[PDB]
Amino acid sequence: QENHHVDYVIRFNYAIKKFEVLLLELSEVGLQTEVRQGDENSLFVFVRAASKKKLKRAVYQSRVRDWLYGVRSEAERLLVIYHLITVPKAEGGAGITPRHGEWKNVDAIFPLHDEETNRQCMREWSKKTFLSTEDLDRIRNTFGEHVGFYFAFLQSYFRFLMFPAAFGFSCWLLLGSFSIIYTVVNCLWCIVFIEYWKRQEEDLSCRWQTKGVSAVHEKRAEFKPGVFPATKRMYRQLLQVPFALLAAVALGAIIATCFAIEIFISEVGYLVFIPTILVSALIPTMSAVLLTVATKLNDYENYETQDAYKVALTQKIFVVNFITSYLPIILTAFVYVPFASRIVPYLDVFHLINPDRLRKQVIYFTVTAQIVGFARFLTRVRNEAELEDYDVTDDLREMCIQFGYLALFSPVWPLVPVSFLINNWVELRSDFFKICVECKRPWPQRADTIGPWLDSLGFLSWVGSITSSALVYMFSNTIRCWALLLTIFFSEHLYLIVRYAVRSALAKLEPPNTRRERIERFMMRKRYLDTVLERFWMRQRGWKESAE
Amino acid sequence: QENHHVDYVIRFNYAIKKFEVLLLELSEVGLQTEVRQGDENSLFVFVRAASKKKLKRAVYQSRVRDWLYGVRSEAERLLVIYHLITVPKAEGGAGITPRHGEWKNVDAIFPLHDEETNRQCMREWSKKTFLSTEDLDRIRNTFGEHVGFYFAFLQSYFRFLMFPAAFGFSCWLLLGSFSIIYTVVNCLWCIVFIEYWKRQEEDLSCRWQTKGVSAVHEKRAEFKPGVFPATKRMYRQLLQVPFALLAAVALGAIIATCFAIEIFISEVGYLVFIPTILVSALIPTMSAVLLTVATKLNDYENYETQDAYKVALTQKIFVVNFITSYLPIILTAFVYVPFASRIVPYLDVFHLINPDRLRKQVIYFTVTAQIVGFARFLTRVRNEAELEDYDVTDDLREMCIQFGYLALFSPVWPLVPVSFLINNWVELRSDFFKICVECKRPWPQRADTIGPWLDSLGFLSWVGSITSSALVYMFSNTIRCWALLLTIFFSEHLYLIVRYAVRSALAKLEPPNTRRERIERFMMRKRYLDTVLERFWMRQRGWKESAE
Repeated sequence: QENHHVDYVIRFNYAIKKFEVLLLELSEVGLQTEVRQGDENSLFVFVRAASKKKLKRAVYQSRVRDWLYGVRSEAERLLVIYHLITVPKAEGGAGITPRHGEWKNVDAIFPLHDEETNRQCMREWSKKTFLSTEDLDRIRNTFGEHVGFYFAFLQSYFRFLMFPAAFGFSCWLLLGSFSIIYTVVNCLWCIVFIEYWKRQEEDLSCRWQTKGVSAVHEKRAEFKPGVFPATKRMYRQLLQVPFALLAAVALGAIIATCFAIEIFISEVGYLVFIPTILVSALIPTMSAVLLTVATKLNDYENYETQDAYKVALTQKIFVVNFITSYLPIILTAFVYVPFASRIVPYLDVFHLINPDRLRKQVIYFTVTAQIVGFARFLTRVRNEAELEDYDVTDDLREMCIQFGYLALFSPVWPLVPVSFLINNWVELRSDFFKICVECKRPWPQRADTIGPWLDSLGFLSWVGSITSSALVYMFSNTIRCWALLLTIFFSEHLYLIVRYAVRSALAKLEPPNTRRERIERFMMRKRYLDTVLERFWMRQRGWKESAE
Repeated sequence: QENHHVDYVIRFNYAIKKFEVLLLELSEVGLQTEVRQGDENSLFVFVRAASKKKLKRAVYQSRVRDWLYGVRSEAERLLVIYHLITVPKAEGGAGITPRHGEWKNVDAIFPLHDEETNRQCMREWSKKTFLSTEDLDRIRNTFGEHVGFYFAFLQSYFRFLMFPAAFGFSCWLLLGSFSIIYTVVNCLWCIVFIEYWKRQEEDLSCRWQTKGVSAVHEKRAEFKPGVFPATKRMYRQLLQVPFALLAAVALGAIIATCFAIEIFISEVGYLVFIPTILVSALIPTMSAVLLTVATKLNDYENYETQDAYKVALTQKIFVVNFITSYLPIILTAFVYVPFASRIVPYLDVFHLINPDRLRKQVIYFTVTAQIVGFARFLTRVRNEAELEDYDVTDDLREMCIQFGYLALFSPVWPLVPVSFLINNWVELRSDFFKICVECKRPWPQRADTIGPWLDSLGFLSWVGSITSSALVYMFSNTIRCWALLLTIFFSEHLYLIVRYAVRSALAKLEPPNTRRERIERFMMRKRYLDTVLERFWMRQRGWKESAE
């Protein structure tokens, strides 16, 4: 092979006492090592399995640890070799955390790329537009299941987006804006997509046998106690509400400043809405500053398990997304357009608004940022050791933003899904090229779900049936506030019924890899079972005596 | 023993050909039989285990069938003997359905009472007022777990009812009717009781090892195909909406007739509201006629499994309970009192209403029906074979009615919980005396939950936060309809948040029999695990060569 059978490579930063304990702990478990020179201040330890008699023991111990928790190619061997380095010494072997405690001089451990499979996949998918189900299994036998779930989800979202893009173009030549047919169909689409993906997840976790790995909770190495009381965390978790209430006011001031400068320009053609465009093209910069504060606040709260840090980070990213993406449109649909006679004499300092202003705001906030934003072995190992590290959490955030724009403010302008579909099609195979050229290879982490991002998509539908049903009343064709509060009531309690009726009609249809596992488990059980198989009573002793 | 080691007794109604196949199928599996004369047209077949070598085989086969589905005293032996008679011939033995197909001449099979334990329990509990946790385990080692769950639930409900009874008496000497403090506290009590019982169920199913028996689905013998298409059932399931819409109109006509006769009596002291009292004391009679129609409609829909017939019957009983119990008070709180100037000149035929009429309606509907409604072996076997059969589904229906009155209409009159607590205390040990004197003994059926009745109690809280927050606005101190529809919105969406905050604070507190099973499973796993445990690479062959 082009790699020299190297399973992993460990980078050790620099004295010669922390190196011998590393080599001893790697040689205690069965691993063969080889030491070479790093870049300029480090050493490289290449690690593979020592013999064929120890790889079988490692595979058997990992299967025992899987079977004891209810869970029971290249990406299986790399997984059972990675569990021989980092799993603690009582359970598995050598317990090497990367750099937190007693291992501060280890920088990172990482596997090596295989350029032949990456070249023979990026060529055969350069013009295909839709990956087959035998193509998703090659983004699983390399990179594991945590990457395959993400790629399958993005392809299913692109396949479902073609219906609002083709229905909102026909609801723009024939019906216009603020329609009831488009609002009802768009609200049903958001229910059907989520309830369809929730069973595609069970299908895909029955196909790739990772059915119950969500309950095996890992433990963070950056936890600092060991026990930490659950009330000292519930007081550090209250620094989120002044952060949210301060960010909301700091954005409302900027949006009111744009509303004042547009009035001052309009008093003294298309250059009137320049202070809105220059704010709408600058939100991905001012939303990447609040995420660093959210990350510092999430690291301050001192979580113990790894599957709680991710839920806290997702919940903190959702609030920043809401504040910086949907508050500039909520503040001009419910506060500024229906109250434009008690606000405009206040915002017109140095004294000198139809519902089309809302349509122009939706156009400028879902288009502008997209238009603006468009020997030989030891050398390549040193090149691969200097690349960045990949994550899927920066590409599902943009998907959640797009889904919120579809669920909330789509009746205002029905060419929002066409504008999202064109942008999704231009950069289709761009995150694959990112993951096998300009990043380093991730260890084959297993997964069961795309994560807690599926719980933020169900919130944004419930809000949408309120918001998109208070616009169709307010701006189609005197507001008459009781009819608005009756429309909101009946729309929300009809959403809650249609979601129940859709959720229980998709539970009867079984996908083809759940039926195969059900038949196999039934056959195993019914094959195991058939291999297994005082003077009152002395009156009728025998069978034929009782019948006589 | 006083019983002659009789495990079961089978009643066979009458020619002599259907008897020999019964005795042969009972003797194929290992069971000793003895035949005696029945009452006047039947025979009695007494059945016990044949030897000590076959009871062990039956216990082992029942444990194998439990372990293959994830589940793994007197009430264990009776359970494994009952599974040797009715379980189909491919899995267990002899497949005797009581009377549906090929066994039409078998009337019933039933075990015998033990009068010594029933006498020594009904005496030691005749003055105790609260059963200990070593007393619920004697209503489990006899009668099984399906009866013990019911008795534990009723005792927990009686223990929680003492707080609204003591708080609504203090909100009647000091604050009166239609209060905000009483409405908020009463709405929080209904959340805390349900979320507390939902973890007491997990505690009790970890104590009595029946943790996962809800997934083992049984099969109805009255199913008539074998397959039945799932769309011929979904058209028979649409005969429920004309039944409901006809029962509602047939009750609204009667309530309007009472409203007319009260006006006609009042025109021409306490005898004015006689046509309401005589309707409020007659609802348990006219609600036992609609349940027979609901039972016929539920048997017409042809369900296959036993755990779907029960959910359909509970859902059909809930609608009849709603229509006949809360519609006479909804029709006089939202239709008749605020519109008493456009209705009273219509209901006053032969021409000749404060908010205290609503208080009198709640008084007459939660009090009146309660005040108005207050040798030697072969002889006792023939006496026990003529008693009725017991069920727990006629005593949880009255509990669900009482909980709906507490959740919905309690701010109108705060002596509703005192009136329920007095009635619950007068007849405390009355369903135990019913189950061991005037019924026959049930076979020890296992259980995991009280059933789908816990899903009707969560609906009645969600409705209550609407209803009990539209009365406090409407009748305390011009209705001003936008303020009513704003009160309903904020009350419902505050209920949905407080229920989430209570549900996730009770998940951290673990009851003492869940921790013991967690520690035991952890110790078993950590006891099983510790018993288990090319010129590039030939440069540094060995451990100490790499460190040098």
